[PDB]
Amino acid sequence: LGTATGFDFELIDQAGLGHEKLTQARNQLLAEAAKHPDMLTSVRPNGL
Amino acid sequence: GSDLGKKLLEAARAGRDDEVRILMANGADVNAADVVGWTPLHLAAYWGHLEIVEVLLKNGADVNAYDTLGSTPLHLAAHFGHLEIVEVLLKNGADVNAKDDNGITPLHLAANRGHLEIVEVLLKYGADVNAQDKFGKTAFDISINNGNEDLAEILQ
Amino acid sequence: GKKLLEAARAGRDDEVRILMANGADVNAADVVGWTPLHLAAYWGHLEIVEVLLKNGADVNAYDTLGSTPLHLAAHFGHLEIVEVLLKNGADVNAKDDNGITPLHLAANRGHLEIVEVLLKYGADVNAQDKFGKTAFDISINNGNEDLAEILQ
Amino acid sequence: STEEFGKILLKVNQDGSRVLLRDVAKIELGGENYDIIAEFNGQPASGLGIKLATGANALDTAAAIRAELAKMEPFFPSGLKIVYPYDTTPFVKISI
Amino acid sequence: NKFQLTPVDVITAIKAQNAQVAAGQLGGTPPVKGQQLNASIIAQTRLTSTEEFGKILLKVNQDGSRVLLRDVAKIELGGENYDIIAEFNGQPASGL
Amino acid sequence: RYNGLPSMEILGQAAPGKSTGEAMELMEQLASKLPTGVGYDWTGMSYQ
Amino acid sequence: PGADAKTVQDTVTQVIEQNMNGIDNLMYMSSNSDSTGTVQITLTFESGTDADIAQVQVQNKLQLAMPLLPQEVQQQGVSVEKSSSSFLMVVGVINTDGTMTQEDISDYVAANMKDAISRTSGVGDVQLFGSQYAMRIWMNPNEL
Amino acid sequence: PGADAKTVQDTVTQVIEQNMNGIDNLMYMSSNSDSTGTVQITLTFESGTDADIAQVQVQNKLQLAMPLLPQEVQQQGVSVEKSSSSFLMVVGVINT
Amino acid sequence: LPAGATQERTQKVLNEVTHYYLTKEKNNVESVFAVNGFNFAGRGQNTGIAFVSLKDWADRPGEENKVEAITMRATRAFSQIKDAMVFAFNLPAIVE
Amino acid sequence: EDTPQFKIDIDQEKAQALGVSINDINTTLGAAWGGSYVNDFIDRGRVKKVYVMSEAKYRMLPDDIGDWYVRAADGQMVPFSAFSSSRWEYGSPRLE
Repeated sequence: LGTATGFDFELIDQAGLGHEKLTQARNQLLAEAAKHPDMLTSVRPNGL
Repeated sequence: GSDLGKKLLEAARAGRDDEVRILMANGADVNAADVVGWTPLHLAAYWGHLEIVEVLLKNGADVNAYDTLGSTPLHLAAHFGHLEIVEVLLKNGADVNAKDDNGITPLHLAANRGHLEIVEVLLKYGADVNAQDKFGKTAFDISINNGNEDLAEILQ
Repeated sequence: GKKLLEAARAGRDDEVRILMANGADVNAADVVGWTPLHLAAYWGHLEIVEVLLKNGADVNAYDTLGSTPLHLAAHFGHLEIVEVLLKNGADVNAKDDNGITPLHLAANRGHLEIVEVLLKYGADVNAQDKFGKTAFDISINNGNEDLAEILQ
Repeated sequence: STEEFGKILLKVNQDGSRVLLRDVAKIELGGENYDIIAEFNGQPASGLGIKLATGANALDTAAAIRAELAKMEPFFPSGLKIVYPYDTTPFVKISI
Repeated sequence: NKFQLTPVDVITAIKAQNAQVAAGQLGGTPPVKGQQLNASIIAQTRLTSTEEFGKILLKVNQDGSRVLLRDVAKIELGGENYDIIAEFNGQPASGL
Repeated sequence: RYNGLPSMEILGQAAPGKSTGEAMELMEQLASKLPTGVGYDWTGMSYQ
Repeated sequence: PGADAKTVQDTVTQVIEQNMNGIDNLMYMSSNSDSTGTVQITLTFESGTDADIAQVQVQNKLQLAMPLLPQEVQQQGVSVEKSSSSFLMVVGVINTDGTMTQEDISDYVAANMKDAISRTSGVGDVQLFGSQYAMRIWMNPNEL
Repeated sequence: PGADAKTVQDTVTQVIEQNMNGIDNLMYMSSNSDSTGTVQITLTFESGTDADIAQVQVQNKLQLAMPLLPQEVQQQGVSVEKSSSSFLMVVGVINT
Repeated sequence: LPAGATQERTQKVLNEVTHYYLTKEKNNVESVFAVNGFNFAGRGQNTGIAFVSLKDWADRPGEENKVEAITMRATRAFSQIKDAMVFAFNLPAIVE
Repeated sequence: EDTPQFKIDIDQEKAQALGVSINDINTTLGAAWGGSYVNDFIDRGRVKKVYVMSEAKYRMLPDDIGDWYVRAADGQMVPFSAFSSSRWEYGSPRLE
């Protein structure tokens, strides 16, 4: 079960965008999450 | 090749405009290369980060710097279709007829991926249209094989 | 009006009579050029063949590939039909687009009684198909010993 | 892409000219097969016919499909729209 | 050996002449609009008789003579294995 | 990949004193403003 | 692909059918081999049979027949399915502009909606009313 | 053996994922395809699903999808197991 | 459709079938999702099927507007279609 | 019911003289008029099939069969007409 207070999130390519675009949407979601350290903390990519 | 050099490498390829500025203030290396010979200029060019490229070029970065496989940032820009980055590099001294180890010029790569605007610009800065790769192909050749009618017109 | 093609095929004898009496073309042809005679020959309805022949069916009607209803009965061993068609006019030396006689067809399928009947009506035994094979060539290669000797 | 298929080199000639796949065939994106073609109320359609797994619950299953489908709607291209032409389920619900 | 052939050549022949071919059709989808004819195309089928296998052409020599399978082998229906024989009260039998 | 489509897994926790359904709701909210064609799902403990 | 009823029967259907034995509660078996190129063997079980296990057994025998089937038939992937015969529902998909052709929509439905409906628990079978795209190389014999 | 993440995903992972249908009580399915040549695909079932049944269903589908995979991969095989991150113990064996 | 008919032939009928529901039974029929290329029984090119959903039980008052009457009336009319077999029928309580 | 079928007989002797491979005949006949699934490709990040086949206009008519050439071992192109022959016959489309 990992962490309570902890979450597990999947970003999904629902229209054939590809790797580069998905890395980008990820970047955006991460950066825009880093700008709320009062709700979101330690929000990170699981992969390489 | 240093604490800040590598740090800068990271920052350029991800395009953290601000972190670059700071490192630039701090004197981080502009010739820091990774294992394949890519400098933060290459990284910024491949990934299309205009502000950084402009910034790095002001700080004495090498514009004709070249990977272990002979490829300059202009290549990466032309190939990957960043018009604005191509113009800057060129205006800032870039070699327009640079040939990677395979004899492939930046004209060649733009031709193959059909970025015509980039082609004109490279043509405008005097790219040898007759120059040929190790296999002996011109950018016109690349065009006819790919069947780009519009592009082959330009390359005549 | 080609309920006749169907009824031929289907083997319904009155249905062929009644639509024959109501005018419908004896030589109605389906997409591949089979006439109700082609059909009746292939399905082996002797009774239909007679009726169609009474009402002036083209006994040498050809299909898109050029086989006649004679060609079919020979290949399929409907003896009575082979006779009836031969009598009523049928070119016994007929060739489809591959140079194939009804003799070739009856020969290859080892229908020996039919080989003779064709032979009686004057079938060319030296007729070569498009590959240069004769009915004898067929029997020798099919290894049919009876038929082979019958062809001399 | 089609462009990339057309470019495949069948043979280089005696003179040096190139023979490409595009030079002997029409490269194009099109069906695996061409046997099934639907219309919805006269209009060009597609869709999927759904058979209920052995023993599985009709109503419950239908629900799961509408739930999955709803996750798909936001990502549809312009104009794309699901319609509900045949459904055995609502009779069950309505009648109970 | 007389015909300069091996079991290998026998096998190849049998594979090529005892074939069952998917050949296609005339007027298959996608059709040229206005086609009238739809018919399956039949090519080779599976052989059905001991004789048909006999005719299998192995080769043809320069002089034009033709070497058949029957010219190098006996050809009959017989079991996949000859390992199992049953008798019933010592009379020939099979069984389950 | 996640349920058939390309994906990128994202981890994180709720900040000090916040619930997970709050941190989740924000991620959900923050994700809506991502580029078109990008969707998201909750897996693992978060699914549950 | 491109095979006739007889070629499909005598090359697949029969070979499969002959490996069907020792399968519990089996009431009967029926199959169609047809001119599109398609087989459809339906083994029907005593009411009360666990469908999950009827699937496991049938498929077991089938794995024996599989490599006797022809490469092309294997390569289309054979299915084994435990569904009712009737349609539960048809989910229709149209484009309320005309920015997408019939071909276009089918390809959307196939590469974007089908797999997931296919994976939904409860869903025996999903029939695509149309075809997913394929890279079609259309040959010309003169040029060839 | 010797494949890059994309090669693995595009020749193996997709083909398998594409064939994971008709399986019962799925909740979600995740997969990673990497630079070492390996793919894992994890199908996770509802609570209370018989893991034996779930495992056989998954493998029966993989079996069927197998001829769709590259030679060198069917050759290596594709193992299907239950996920349990519970070891009783780990015996180390070293040379001193 | 008869032996060796084409998509075009079949579609023409489908059109007439679709037409009938859209014009004559417009007061009763909501949707007609029709497919060219299969029909319960067969699956060919001379084959077609049509799924038809009705407007709600309320806007269909009386015996004449319920399915048994509609489908008998549809089938009756459809008989006048040259060179085809066109059946409209209710699906029963237990499909089995 | 049964329907007209186009039966092509490949002359094994004639083929064997010209130097044309029976493999070559059957594949040529088959890919063109039937379709062949060569391999997969990626189309906007999803694995799909590549198909080879004849353009509709060269597989519509019985006369088109002779327009297909196969190359013999001596390099010469040989029309399908040099080594085949044809007739109409009746087969089933749906064997039960």
